[PDB]
Amino acid sequence: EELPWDELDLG
Repeated sequence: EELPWDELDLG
């Protein structure tokens, strides 16, 4: 369950 980014789109 990884994400393409880290703090690029968190809401």
